[PDB]
Amino acid sequence: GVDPFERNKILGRGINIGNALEAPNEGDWGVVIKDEFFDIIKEAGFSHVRIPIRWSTHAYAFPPYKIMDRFFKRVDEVINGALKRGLAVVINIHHYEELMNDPEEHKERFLALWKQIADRYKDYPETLFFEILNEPHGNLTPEKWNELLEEALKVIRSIDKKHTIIIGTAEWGGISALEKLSVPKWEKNSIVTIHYYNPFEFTHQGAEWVEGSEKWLGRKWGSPDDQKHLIEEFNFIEEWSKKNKRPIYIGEFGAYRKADLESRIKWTSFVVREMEKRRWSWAYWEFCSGFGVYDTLRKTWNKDLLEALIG
Repeated sequence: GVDPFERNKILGRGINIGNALEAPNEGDWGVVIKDEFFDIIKEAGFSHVRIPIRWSTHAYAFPPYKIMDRFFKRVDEVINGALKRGLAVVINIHHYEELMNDPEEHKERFLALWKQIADRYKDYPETLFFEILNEPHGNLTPEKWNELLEEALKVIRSIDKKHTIIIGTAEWGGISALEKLSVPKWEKNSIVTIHYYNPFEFTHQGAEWVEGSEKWLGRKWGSPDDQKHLIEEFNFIEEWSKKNKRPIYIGEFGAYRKADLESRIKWTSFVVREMEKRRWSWAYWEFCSGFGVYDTLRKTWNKDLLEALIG
């Protein structure tokens, strides 16, 4: 009889170790998760780490869709590395693109991946959280996601009743389809996650993977209007949280390094203040890459950005 709001409180402040295991091969996008990263993160004050994992590229495409031994092993090493420092850990299925493009064709493989993950970690500590699917979008519409997520809940709950499950929104995981999200009433131990990157043109200016983002380079953030618009979107998330009685986790939020530094600090610091006012848990995107707050080579945090997060 777990209290999902207490689990959310336990999750608390976190950071994403991105551009690592969610790439095709860990290291491909710049980050290889070193076990030493966990000492660095816990010592700076964080409560948890979120670990994006592209399981779909490390499991057979044919039944029984088995996850490859070596990769499962690597994920184990990362999860335990985090747990050894007393960090809570969030794992998910990240970048399963074929599922987004043809959900019915991939549904059973997707559900088979969760049966295997749950099976593997059902006895791990209460501080391990299962995030169903990162940023549903495309043909996996909001309407479809409500049914798919319930099917995922069922496979997981038939194996594990101890761990809190984290459920995102469709249309890329932001607030645009929050209004359409429904979590089944029978499920009692889940947190709803939203990725907050608004204004998108500010946070993703110049991101090489976003078509036409170059046009937003130079954009700043910090006006009272900028702040009021953010407050109104958080008030929208919050009233939805109260009407649906589900805890809130802002699983990603961050501004790309190409954005001018002062704006990045102001935006990050304001978002943190406003999420804390609402008692939400959250995870900064991300630890040491294109949106990084820690330089792993020089072994140094951007102190002001870290201040924004933990201060």
